[PDB]
Amino acid sequence: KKAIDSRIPSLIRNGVQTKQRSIFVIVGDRARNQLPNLHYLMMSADLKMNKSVLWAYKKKLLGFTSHRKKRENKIKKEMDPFESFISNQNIRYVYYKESEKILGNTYGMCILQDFEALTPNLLARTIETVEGGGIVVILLKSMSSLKQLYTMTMDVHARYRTEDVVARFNERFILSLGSNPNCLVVDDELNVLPLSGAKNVKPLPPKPPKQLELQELKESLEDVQPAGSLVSLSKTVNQAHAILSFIDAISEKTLNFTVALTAGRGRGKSAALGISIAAAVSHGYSNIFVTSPSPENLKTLFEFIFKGFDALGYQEHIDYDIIQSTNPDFNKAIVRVDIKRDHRQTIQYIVPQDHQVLGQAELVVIDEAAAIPLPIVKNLLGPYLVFMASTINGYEGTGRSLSLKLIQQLRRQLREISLDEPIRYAPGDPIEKWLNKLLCLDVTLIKNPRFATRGTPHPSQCNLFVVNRDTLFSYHPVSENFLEKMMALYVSSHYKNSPNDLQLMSDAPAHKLFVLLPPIDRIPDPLCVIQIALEGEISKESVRNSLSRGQRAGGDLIPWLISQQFQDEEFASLSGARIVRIATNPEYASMGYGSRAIELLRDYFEGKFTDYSIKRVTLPPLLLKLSEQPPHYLHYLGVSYGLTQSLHKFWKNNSFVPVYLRQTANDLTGEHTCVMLNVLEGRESNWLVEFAKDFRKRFLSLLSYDFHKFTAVQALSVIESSKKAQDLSDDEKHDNKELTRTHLDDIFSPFDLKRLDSYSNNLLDYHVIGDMIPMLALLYFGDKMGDSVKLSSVQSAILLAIGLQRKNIDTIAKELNLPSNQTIAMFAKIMRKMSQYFRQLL
Amino acid sequence: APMSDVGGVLMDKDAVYIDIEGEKLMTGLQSVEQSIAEKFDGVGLQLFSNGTELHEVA
RNA sequence: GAUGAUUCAUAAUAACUUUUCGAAUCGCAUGGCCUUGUGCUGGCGAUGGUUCAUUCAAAUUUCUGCCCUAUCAACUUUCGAUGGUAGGAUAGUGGCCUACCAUGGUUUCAACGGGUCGGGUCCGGAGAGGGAGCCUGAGAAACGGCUACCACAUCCAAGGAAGGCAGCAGGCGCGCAAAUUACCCAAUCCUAAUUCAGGGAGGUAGUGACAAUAAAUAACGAUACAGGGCCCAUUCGGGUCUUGUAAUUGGAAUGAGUACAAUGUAAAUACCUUAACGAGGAACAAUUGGAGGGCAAGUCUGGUGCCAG
RNA sequence: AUACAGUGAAACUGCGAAUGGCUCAUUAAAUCAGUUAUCGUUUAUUUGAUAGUUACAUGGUAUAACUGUGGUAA
Repeated sequence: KKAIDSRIPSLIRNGVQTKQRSIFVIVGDRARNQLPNLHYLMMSADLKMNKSVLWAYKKKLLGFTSHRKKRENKIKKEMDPFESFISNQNIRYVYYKESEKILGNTYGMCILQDFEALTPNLLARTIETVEGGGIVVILLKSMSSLKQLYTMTMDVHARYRTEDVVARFNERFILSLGSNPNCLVVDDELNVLPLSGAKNVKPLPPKPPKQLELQELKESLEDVQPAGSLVSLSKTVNQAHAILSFIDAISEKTLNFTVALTAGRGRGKSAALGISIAAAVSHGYSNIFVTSPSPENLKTLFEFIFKGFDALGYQEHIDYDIIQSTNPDFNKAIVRVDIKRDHRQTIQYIVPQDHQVLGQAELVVIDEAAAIPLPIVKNLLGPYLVFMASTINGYEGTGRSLSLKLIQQLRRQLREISLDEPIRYAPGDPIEKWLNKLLCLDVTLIKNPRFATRGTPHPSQCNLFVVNRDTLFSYHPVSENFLEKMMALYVSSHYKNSPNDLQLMSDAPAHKLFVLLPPIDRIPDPLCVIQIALEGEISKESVRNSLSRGQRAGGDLIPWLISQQFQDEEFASLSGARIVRIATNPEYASMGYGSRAIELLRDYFEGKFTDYSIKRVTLPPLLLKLSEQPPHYLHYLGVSYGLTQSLHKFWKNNSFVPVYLRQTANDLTGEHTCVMLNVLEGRESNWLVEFAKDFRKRFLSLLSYDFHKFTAVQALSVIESSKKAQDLSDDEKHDNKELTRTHLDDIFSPFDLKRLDSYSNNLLDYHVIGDMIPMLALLYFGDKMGDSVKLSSVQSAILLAIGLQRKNIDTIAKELNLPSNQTIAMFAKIMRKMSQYFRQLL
Repeated sequence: APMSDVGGVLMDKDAVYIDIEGEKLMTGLQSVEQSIAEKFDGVGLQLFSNGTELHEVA
């Protein structure tokens, strides 16, 4: 009989008493045999804890099958404790890929079988399901995984490295665990390994303020119906306050008022909204609208509305009636609730697109506003009471500063509400905080006063510097503070950001990090951060190595995409680089920092400026300068972005040329993806020109198919950007050909020409040139008309839109803010020029 | 059975009393005295290749 | 040729067949010849195969066969009844079923209806989620299998998966009570590519005042000390003589038991036999029932002391 | 034992599993007891009889067991 180290029982008991979760890392082949004992220490600690256990594994379980019937048969062909546990307890087994299924359920435990396959999303997705007083176990059984730990302890600098993935995320995890006060690293013999941060854990004395502040609130409002019944349902002080604020908005009755509710996942927003919706019902609000990307997501909200209805004394089938959808796609989701108490009141679901119906709306509730395109939500912001809920780091969600970007747009009276306390466990649980440091999820951009005192640096003075990934991710205090700052700049600028990208920027070799630092004269504060990935022949060697492993790693989108559209073998060979992300601080937006950085970036790989690996079984400088490291030989620079006028304006000014536009708008943004290229000086450029003309011909025909939503001015821009590509080519080899008389004859009959002249003479009516406009737009924007015919931007937009995007003329009047009659007038002026042009040819 | 020993674990009063290359690595790691954070404190990081070693963030 | 009796047996002719069958098999031995080639010719079995008969059976089928009955006189014909013809099917006869035709069939000698497991441990008869349809086999409408269905119910990662014995024992049915979920195929039989494999067929053992048979729990002396003991009789009384011990004491006999064993048995228990130990309170301490006494500084109750209950 | 020769897991073939055991709800010539026929039938097996009408040996038109790669919670 062996006595367990007093640290293990003390920490578990401390967590249960404080309702704080803890981490254990077990190293050893027999580690599984320790898992049974550890749980029993819980159930001894508290019997009220949830018994369900989450088991996550990659492909295989460790030496057992989860099929009972087999397990008896395997036994057939006395037990150890281990199988006793797998028998009696409720264990839910999970493939790492299918982490989405687990997002809702609660578990006393999560067991992470395979450390090497750990990912940020999977790690974030598992732990938050653990309840207060719960425990997280990570099983470090792999011999190599043991090797790294030993190297880490002997020295914090030298990194063990096996024979392309650097896997850097796995060790920063290790060092971060050592920082955690509630993490213990242990062997299969229950010996507390001193690498843990939980070294001086002492048993707390035997036995929360938030419940006191929540309890007291409930009695004080008990007499105040309908508030008392509704506030009773609240689980946290913030949740009650949010409900009270919603009631205040409901009482104010101001139809220019917007309420913004921001919280992390699991903080009970839908309960607050569902309760608030019930409050408006009892208050007397008649027409209720609710909108979400899909009605299926609103099931929780509708459920919590009915619980509020139960709290308010409303009864099903007498006071209110529930209507569910008949469409199989929404799976019988609730669409409408009709309420008959004291007058006809209606709660109905609407698709976000159908904003026209909201003219009669007295309130709309926008759930998960992060998931709806920005154009749609602004249309949804009508003259009525608005409740908006947006998730931060929940589901896909959106970047933090996008939530802010909505706020500065609101800067219509707006009310902001934030729910910080979780409803599942004690506030300030260490693991969530320890998560937060590692994944940098809650990093917040901070305005730097020093910039203001010395002023904003003029772009020329700013100098670009390369950043060493090894030294960044060494978990040094200085390095980390730089990580948060750059990550703060990361999450802000761009629309959407998943948690896995942190692993991507670190471990994948082709990814390189550039930052536009301010001129040197304290930890430097990034002004712009640039991350590049090398794609081309350079990546082929790594891909073949991935093929040898059997597990193809990543993808060359652009060698692939360009291959599919044009089937050019040369590009697959051509080495190049793609800017995954340009991050510039929104507050210093429009000062040209980004344009300066890409210019320096453009110069660096052109050679105008012409070992730091950590020891493999003192650290190199954090950042490296352009001269100090030789650039790779590159042929081109590429980019990914959804077509926005600001971005497309940003790119075109920086001499990139579009090559492809996706017909299918991305569902999550509603936006079409672009790939836009630029050829470096001294390297062959003709092939760019060949695609740009094709894409132009592609784009003009596809204007109406799916791009008809695009504005004509936006359309005119991208052709202009494509037209710049031929200007890059001084060569006279590839050229437009003017129309021959024979070709003109084929495209238009003589009767066609005669009627056109009538219009130039004003003798015939507009609609009778329905058909010829598109070809004419094809001919002119094909440049077939030649130097003879030219038009200004607005006229080109008008002709492009009618001919190719295919609107009626009146629609153009609104877009160009021109009254309809003049739009006809300019069009006729446009018509006369080519009616003239055809004549001289004749 | 709380008082009785179930499996191989027995608790009396507040004490739980249980039944039970890398091994060179665990015992050596078991002997580690100074913490990771204490190890970091002595180390300063050269931000710049030629710059001074910055130890603590302000 | 055969039978009491044949379109029976058997033979022949002409064709027919999605039509057969008439050893492309195995073990053991290696003889007799010669024309020395491993040339010819060969011994005993096994497993196969057509038809007939025999055996194992099955299926229909003839006549006879103890209840009260008319306060049960009509019963079938009301989806074949009685019969004939032809067809289908069956292993075949056959209203067994189909197409046409005839109007019949039982019955006051009791039809029809009503009331009340068989015969002699043996021979028979019947049945094992509900119902319907199929499956192989000589023998089944199989306690086996399959399809769809109606219910029950088990698991799941929720995507599916699968499930049906009072035979042997052991249980529930009360809140009140009863033999072991034992051992073996050694016997007698039964199935198989078979001496040898198996069989909860069976056998062996375990429990018990349901019943039935036999008998232990003592047998034999010596001494001492006293004079009453017993029978009949309502009555008074009468009649008879070796008795009593609530006394002491002696040496023999052996069973339950405990057991060296052997025997017994598939093995084992038990039975029988048999070394050593094994009795005076032979405390090695069977019961059940019935008829009477008598005793207190004791207690209760009615009275005509000292009584009566 | 230079085809193998021994026994022999597994698998393919052959035979059997309609025997035996158990309970009595039903039905008054219904089975049943005796009795008769099958010239009106089928019958594994047993037993006895019984077939003169490329070949010094054909094919996979063949695969199991077996080797090896996998999926599934099963």
